[PDB]
Amino acid sequence: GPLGSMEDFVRQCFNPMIVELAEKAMKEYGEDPKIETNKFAAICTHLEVCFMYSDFHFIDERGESIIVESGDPNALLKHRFEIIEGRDRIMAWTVVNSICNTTGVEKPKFLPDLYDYKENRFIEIGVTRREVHIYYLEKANKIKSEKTHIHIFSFTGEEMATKADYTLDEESRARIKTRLFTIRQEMASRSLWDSFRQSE
Ligand SMILES: Oc1cc(-c2ccc(-c3nnn[nH]3)cc2)c(-c2ccc(F)cc2)nc1O
Ligand SMILES: [Mg+2]
Ligand SMILES: [Mn+2]
Ligand SMILES: [Mn+2]
Repeated sequence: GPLGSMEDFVRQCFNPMIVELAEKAMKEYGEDPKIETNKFAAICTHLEVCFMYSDFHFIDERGESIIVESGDPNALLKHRFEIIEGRDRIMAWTVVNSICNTTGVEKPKFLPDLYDYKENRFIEIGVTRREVHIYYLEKANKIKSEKTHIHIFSFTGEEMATKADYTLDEESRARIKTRLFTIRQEMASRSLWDSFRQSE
């Protein structure tokens, strides 16, 4: 088949909000989404996973954890997760500081991806083109001491998470894996996959 551009793929297969947040992040770190395209695509994927991870997850009127698949449910419900990823450094740390002061949880040394109000812990999400058991150790060895929960997804369906605690129901994580599988397959059809995979 003909080789497509990764730029084209990213803008077509991710929602404009994801793309825009990704572009801003790269710029913030001084990179151009039109040159570092595999990095661009990786950042978009990781962002979407972060969003899908928090999607449809609230804490109910009684203070337990529920699932609502519409936007029409009750405005008294609080989102179970805070989303840290996607914010610029200043705002990201502002949110982390607010969380840390309210709940009294310890301040992480690096920006995490999410905060879980039910479990009362920060979460580091990862998405790897390599073996999850390996990527996990890389992430695990950076955070040093740990209250931060780590959850790794791959494009082939494997997961690994701290202490075998996977946080979410099977159905939610199946959604994420399906999306990753769909991303991988579509890249393959544009002959973008093999290059993307080797670039990590
Ligand atoms: O787990 C995370 C990973 C990334 C990240 C790091 C490296 C790449 C990459 N380099 N080369 N090819 N891909 C992609 C994603 C990030 C992250 C998000 C936005 C950025 F601007 C930079 C890193 N956050 C995270 O939380
Ligand atoms: Mg970041
Ligand atoms: Mn992050
Ligand atoms: Mn992450």
